[PDB]
Order: sequence, then structure tokens, then C-alpha cells
Amino acid sequence: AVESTGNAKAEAESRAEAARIEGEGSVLQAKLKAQALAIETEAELERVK
Amino acid sequence: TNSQEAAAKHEAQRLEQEARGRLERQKILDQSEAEKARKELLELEAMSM
Repeated sequence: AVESTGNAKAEAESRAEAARIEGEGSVLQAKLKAQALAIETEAELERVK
Repeated sequence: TNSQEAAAKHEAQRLEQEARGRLERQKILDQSEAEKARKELLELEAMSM
């Protein structure tokens, strides 16, 4: 019981870790993507104007 | 004297019986303690993985 629960807990917490780093990393990368799209669509809107 | 022979023979068979059952019980005890130490070892192993 301790063995199977141990390994399953290990793989599961591994997925939780990957999910967390993917989480915050998605947050920051989406934020820089937000600034990028913002400045790009801004200059684009200007010159197109 | 043949009756003595069968008596001693069956007697030695009886002590052999008790010896086998006792030593087997000893195997069960060692298997128990080894099972517990194996369990704690499974704790360290599961944490390791």
C-alpha cells in the first residue's frame, strides 16, 4: 500500500509541479505577450491611422 | 523391542514435527520484522522517488 501510494504520489506531485511552473510561466509569458501585442497594435494603429 | 522401535521412531517423528512447526513459526516472525523494516524502507524509497 505504502509502495503503490508512494509512487503514485510521486508521479502525481510531479504533474502538480509541472502544472505549477506551467501556470506561473504561462502567467508571465502571457503578460509579456500582452505588452508586446499592446505596443505592436499601438504603433500599428498609429501608422495605419 | 520392535514396539520400542516403532515407539522411538514415531516419537522422533513427533519431535521432528514440533521442530518444523516451531522453526516455521520463527520464519514467520522474521518475515514480520523484516516486513516492518521493509515498510520503513519503502517510506524512504517512496520519498526518494
